[PDB]
Amino acid sequence: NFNFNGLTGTGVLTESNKKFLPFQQFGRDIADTTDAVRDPQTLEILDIT
Amino acid sequence: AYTNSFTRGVYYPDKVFRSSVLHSTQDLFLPFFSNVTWFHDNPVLPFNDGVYFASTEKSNIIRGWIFGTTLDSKTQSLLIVNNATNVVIKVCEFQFCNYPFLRVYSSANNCTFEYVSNLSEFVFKNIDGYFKIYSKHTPINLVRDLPQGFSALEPLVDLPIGINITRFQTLLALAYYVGYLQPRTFLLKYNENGTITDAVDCALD
Ligand SMILES: *[C@@H]1O[C@H](CO)[C@@H](O[C@@H]2O[C@H](CO)[C@@H](O)[C@H](O)[C@H]2NC(C)=O)[C@H](O)[C@H]1NC(C)=O
Ligand SMILES: *[C@@H]1O[C@H](CO)[C@@H](O[C@@H]2O[C@H](CO)[C@@H](O)[C@H](O)[C@H]2NC(C)=O)[C@H](O)[C@H]1NC(C)=O
Ligand SMILES: *[C@@H]1O[C@H](CO)[C@@H](O[C@@H]2O[C@H](CO)[C@@H](O)[C@H](O)[C@H]2NC(C)=O)[C@H](O)[C@H]1NC(C)=O
Ligand SMILES: *[C@@H]1O[C@H](CO)[C@@H](O[C@@H]2O[C@H](CO)[C@@H](O)[C@H](O)[C@H]2NC(C)=O)[C@H](O)[C@H]1NC(C)=O
Ligand SMILES: *[C@@H]1O[C@H](CO)[C@@H](O)[C@H](O)[C@H]1NC(C)=O
Ligand SMILES: *[C@@H]1O[C@H](CO)[C@@H](O)[C@H](O)[C@H]1NC(C)=O
Repeated sequence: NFNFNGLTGTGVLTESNKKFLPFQQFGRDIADTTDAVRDPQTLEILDIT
Repeated sequence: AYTNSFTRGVYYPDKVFRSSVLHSTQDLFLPFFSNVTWFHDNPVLPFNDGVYFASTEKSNIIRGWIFGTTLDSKTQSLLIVNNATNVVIKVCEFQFCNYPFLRVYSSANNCTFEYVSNLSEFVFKNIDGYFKIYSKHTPINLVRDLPQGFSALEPLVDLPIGINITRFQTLLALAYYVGYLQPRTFLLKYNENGTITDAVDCALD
């Protein structure tokens, strides 16, 4: 389970290769589930499959 | 003088990464094939619903922009200015000079900010008091008209300034283009690396 600045769900957090631009904080699925998230402290990108 | 916008002026609408997806977005954009102004002593221009601004010259003859209702210190105004050491933005009540150049103002009465840090493309939005600047720099082989092909502006800074803006002006020193946004539905081709690579202005034709 996770909370990321309020983004809340259940997932297998994986080190993302998705190339977020420095302003972007979330990435989204066609359903508007959140597909990847920037860590709010290490600023790395994580997949949320 | 007037010219073609040639599909220049698209920017990333949301701070969400999307990739290999065509996404419909409703926002203020420069409409496609818009009829933009080109300026070849110094105009004051309306801000409209929002501004697209660009200039082709690397020699830093342009130095900034000022925005407000009055541009005369009877209210606040935004000043965006660039100097030999810093990017600078502030929201002070400047007594601006009738030609503002680097000497941009005689005096100032209050302030609430001091942010700091060859075609140059800019978009300015003001919604919910957030004055949002997007830009990109793009190569060109001609000066008198905007270049062919697609170009997405990345967000540069996003400031909660909250002042009323209706007129603006560009700072020189001792050519540029202006267009204005309108509410459009756009379809954005986000590629595999999540960059917008093409778009459709759905209300065009
Ligand atoms: C933003 O500024 C404009 C002026 O640039 C304001 O327009 C004036 O509003 C008053 C009433 O408050 C009218 O009496 C004037 O005739 C208006 N002037 C013009 C040129 O239209 C506008 O009200 C301001 N808006 C906000 C939300 O502050
Ligand atoms: C560019 O503008 C900034 C102000 O936004 C200037 O920065 C100040 O410089 C003085 C020294 O001259 C410092 O004491 C201040 O602390 C600086 N302020 C900030 C906010 O950094 C800068 O000097 C200007 N550069 C030029 C070449 O004019
Ligand atoms: C900074 O701006 C405020 C307004 O936002 C000024 O406040 C006004 O001051 C005059 C006297 O100069 C008063 O008659 C008004 O009633 C004040 N307005 C409000 C809303 O309180 C303030 O004076 C400005 N600062 C300076 C140094 O001029
Ligand atoms: C998405 O990004 C990759 C890099 O991560 C791009 O591939 C590189 O492109 C440059 C030229 O612009 C080459 O020098 C690299 O060797 C390429 N790397 C690989 C691994 O092929 C790719 O072109 C981008 N995709 C799109 C559609 O622009
Ligand atoms: C926040 O924490 C990280 C370590 O997780 C640290 O590197 C960083 O400096 C901290 N933020 C600030 C503003 O110091
Ligand atoms: C561009 O707009 C101006 C008025 O805004 C008009 O005079 C001019 O003819 C227009 N040009 C084209 C090609 O439509």
